[PDB]
Amino acid sequence: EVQFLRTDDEVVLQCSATVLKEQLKLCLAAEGFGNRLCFLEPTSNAQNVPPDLAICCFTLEQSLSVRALQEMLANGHRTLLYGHAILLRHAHSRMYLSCLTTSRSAFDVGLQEDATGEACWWTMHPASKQRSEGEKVRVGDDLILVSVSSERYLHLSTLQVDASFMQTLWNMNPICSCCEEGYVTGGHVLRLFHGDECLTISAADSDDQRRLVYYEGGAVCTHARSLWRLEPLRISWSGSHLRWGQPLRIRHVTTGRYLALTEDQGLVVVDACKAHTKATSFCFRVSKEKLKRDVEGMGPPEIKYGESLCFVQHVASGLWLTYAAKKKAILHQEGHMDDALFLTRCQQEESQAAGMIHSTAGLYNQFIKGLDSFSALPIEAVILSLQDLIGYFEPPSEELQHEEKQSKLRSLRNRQSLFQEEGMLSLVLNCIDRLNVYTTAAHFAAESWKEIVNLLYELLASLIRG
Repeated sequence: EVQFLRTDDEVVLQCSATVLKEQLKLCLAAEGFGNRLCFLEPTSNAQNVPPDLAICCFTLEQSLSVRALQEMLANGHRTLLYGHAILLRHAHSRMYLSCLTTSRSAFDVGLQEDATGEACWWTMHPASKQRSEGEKVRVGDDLILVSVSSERYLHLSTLQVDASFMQTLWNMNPICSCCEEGYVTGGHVLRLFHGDECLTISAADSDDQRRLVYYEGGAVCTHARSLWRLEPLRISWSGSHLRWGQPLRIRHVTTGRYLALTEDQGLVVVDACKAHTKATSFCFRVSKEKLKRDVEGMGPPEIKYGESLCFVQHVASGLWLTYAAKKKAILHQEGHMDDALFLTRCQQEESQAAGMIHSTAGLYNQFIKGLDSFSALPIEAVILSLQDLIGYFEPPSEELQHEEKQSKLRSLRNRQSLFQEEGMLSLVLNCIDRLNVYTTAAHFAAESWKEIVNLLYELLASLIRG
């Protein structure tokens, strides 16, 4: 059986390289908020360390002919045909893949806010005499991608990506496609509920050190700390319908860590580097009674948001996710009778906010550590991140209509809360305090220190403004 790519499918763009004499598959990645520049994410070492592949997801928003493109610029899911121009939306940041007027050392390739220009479109061509112009792009076909804007091939420099004149063969791998409505698929951000209670880790700056998992009720069910993203041990078709007993990792979104059984502490959350399969592989079980070769495609729908009750089991151990009797989660031999959980899907707005908090927090801890050493600096990214977060929290125009503004106001106040609860006020203050140890702009040595500090404060007010 063979599958074609249709518009509205989700895909990773994958290339290969022999590194240390060993072949390594890497996927096209980017951040969006904080950084627009594309980079490469290795997926070869997935069994030992999970790739951050939310950053690697691209939605095939459009596929047009040269004639259809030229016409649309002046002014039902389609199948991808060779010689077509495509529009790729970064699933994470909602930004489009495009080749940029800048160059760093051939152009640079990254993301742009709108799909307005010709920069964000790419025509796909056969990498072989095996395929013709106008023929359906098959899943697994080695292909070439030229930029409509620069007439240049997307390629891996040698590791990073650029719009060079030297070609590289790419693989478009399906993440997902049209799915059965209401069913859980991989890549989804969700909450795991127990009856008001949901599965969660502690709040920012806790003695917990954010390593332990709990069952908690109340406000948590509306906070980012209770969000988890489900990840299968697949690279291709990881966004297929989840199946009972199918092994998957459970990633905490804001923290980035992975739910794991550990030899020393039992059930904890664990850093990506330490998330080997045996430790971090879980599944959903219909029951606790004692006990399938994977398909290609969306597969059978088995788990339904809200209606399905699932017992969580650590695969390697067969232990049951359960509570101790806010109560602490543990993995246990027998578990409890009421261990069954149900899954509730997180909505886009609340979800990307949690994704932003994750990357922002990582970027700023990067900023913190370097200054600790002197007791590089990601300045371009930091001031970009800052300026982006400020636009994010920018109050709606006073000139906008009142009825819609009140709703837009609730959105802002919600975003702020999500950020505040994850200790972002503290984070920003932690940076402000670090920089103000230095007593001057020229005392620094450094050029944009005045702006980097200046912007941190501007965000602070934006995080507080009612």
